[PDB]
Amino acid sequence: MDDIYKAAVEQLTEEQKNEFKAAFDIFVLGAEDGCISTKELGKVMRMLGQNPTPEELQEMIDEVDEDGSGTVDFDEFLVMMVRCMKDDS
Ligand SMILES: [Ca+2]
Repeated sequence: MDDIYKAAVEQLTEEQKNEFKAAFDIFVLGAEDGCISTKELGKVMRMLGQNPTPEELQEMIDEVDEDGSGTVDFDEFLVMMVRCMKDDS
């Protein structure tokens, strides 16, 4: 975990986390603690306007997950987005 991605999540604009913060609450609307589970991620992205595959959902998530929790919180949830936004070198 270098200091490159950490800045990628902060570089986001205030309007980016403002609108996404709303949808995020839509996936946790069913969760028990208030987080977006990877199981619904597919439906979460399908309506968000994305087209993630079934093997990429958990894969990418389990890859960006650092607290070894399994659910995608605003912390890992954002890193998973900036990832598909900026990949490769
Ligand atoms: Ca996690």
